[PDB]
Amino acid sequence: FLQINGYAVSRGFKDLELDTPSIEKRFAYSFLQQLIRYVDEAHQYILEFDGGSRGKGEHFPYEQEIKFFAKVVLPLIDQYFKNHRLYFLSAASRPLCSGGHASNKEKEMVTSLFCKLGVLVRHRISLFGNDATSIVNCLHILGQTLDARTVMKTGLESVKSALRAFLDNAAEDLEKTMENLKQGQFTKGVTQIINYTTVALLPMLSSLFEHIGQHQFGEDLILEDVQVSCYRILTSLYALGTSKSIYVERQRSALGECLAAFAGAFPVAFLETHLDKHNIYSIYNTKSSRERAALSLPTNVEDVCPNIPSLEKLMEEIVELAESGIRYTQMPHVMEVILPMLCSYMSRWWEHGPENNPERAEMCCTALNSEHMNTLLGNILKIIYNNLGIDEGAWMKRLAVFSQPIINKVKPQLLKTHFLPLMEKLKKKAATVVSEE
Repeated sequence: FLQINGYAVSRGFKDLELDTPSIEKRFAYSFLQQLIRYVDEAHQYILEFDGGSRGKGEHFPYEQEIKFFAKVVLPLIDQYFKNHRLYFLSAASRPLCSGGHASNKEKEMVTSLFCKLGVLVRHRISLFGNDATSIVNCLHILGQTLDARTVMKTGLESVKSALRAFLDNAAEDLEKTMENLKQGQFTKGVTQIINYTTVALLPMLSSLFEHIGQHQFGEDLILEDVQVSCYRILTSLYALGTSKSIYVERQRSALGECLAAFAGAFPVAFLETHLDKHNIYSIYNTKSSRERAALSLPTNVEDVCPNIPSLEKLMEEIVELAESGIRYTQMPHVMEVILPMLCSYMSRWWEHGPENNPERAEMCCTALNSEHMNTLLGNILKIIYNNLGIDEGAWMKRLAVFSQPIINKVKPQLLKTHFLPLMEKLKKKAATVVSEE
């Protein structure tokens, strides 16, 4: 009756303002703000329990807070990130074009939480009541949801320093780990530190390297002193797989996976040092000789990494050991780590090879070709042929999934006359029961 009489009733007060310009508009941003807060309280808590752990009293007044953190903050991060993984991976390509662009502030504070969770998990697995594996999975999903390139190209200097230190601390931890295994060959705090290293430190870095690899982007992440830490990491996790020891035998597979991921993630030719002078994007080329004299850098690529041999030499010992057909239990070094090393190397640098880019002649860094991969995969298949009925295991099982990108890369038309070696090595061993590939 009011309407028909003509009086028009509406809302008492129309909108006065709108909160879209604010970056705390996103409940994700606000929740992550509160989250970083509670984790800062957790950090000062863990400093307090580290002070009291050296003290006699192991009783903690903040046990309720410890349980709250571990049972709420730790799993909620994981579930949120595995549910809205695409939201953080918004890389200006507009994924899910309807919406879901994570802000640069969102990503940078996610990276700060990333780093501070790393700092917390550093050497506290004993304090974690068997939930240390849960923190390991948590930082796995953190690394899978990482978006660090945007925040490093545009971000706050504190976030920059945090993201550097996140891998720096792992760098000196692993380094002193290698000095301690070989100095203390004889059979405690150092044992607990090595347990932390093997259980978490290698897998977290491997997850980060896999993230970098399947984004294919991070040639910007690699920066000054980042190459220094990267060569330290390379030589280190390579010497771990090169040396044989009763301690390292158990964790051989983990370090192999980790360094295989590292080879793919690292975007500068780490094995092609003979013609790396042709590269210009190599940050070791970009820093200039002034920065080489200023920083602790040996000024010569050959002295920087002398332990690792040349690519053609390594592949020719691979060829000759394949021809010899030595058993895997005899010397498992190469079959366990070196073959994934190559597989990741070629898989990453195949599109960078001059065969895919006949342009920029004599500006090509890494030299590789289809026949190179064909010979090396022939070596792999002849090795597995030699070790079919010998000692079996799962190392061939995992190197098969590592070599999957190579068999996708190689043309099936080229892998004619190789179809038969594929069905054979499998059809002939009817007496055996193990199945692979």
